[PDB]
Amino acid sequence: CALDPLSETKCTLKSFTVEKGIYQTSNFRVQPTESIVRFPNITNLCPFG
Amino acid sequence: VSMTKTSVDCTMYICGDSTECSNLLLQYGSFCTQLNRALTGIAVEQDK
Ligand SMILES: *[C@@H]1O[C@H](CO)[C@@H](O)[C@H](O)[C@H]1NC(C)=O
Repeated sequence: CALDPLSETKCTLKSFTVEKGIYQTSNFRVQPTESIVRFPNITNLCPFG
Repeated sequence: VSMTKTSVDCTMYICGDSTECSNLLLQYGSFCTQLNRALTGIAVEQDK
């Protein structure tokens, strides 16, 4: 199934001779590259100074 | 003459990025397959 797009089409159609047309096999998804966390400047500093 | 040529992905709708939800849904059978088939038929029907 995962060898090539035609093979995925064959698996989806459950056949060995796919006819001329357009077939939807899978869904494309973009996995997030990284995670970023942002917070405002902290003002509740301990009175060390 | 025609309505919005829409299509819905069953797996992504039912379950988000979580995989365990996908595995658990996989045991419900071919609900999602026939569900997508119905919408694809509707879309081709709109074009027709
Ligand atoms: C007050 O203490 C802080 C923390 O040690 C220091 O950075 C700061 O320079 C001090 N204030 C003055 C006027 O030196």
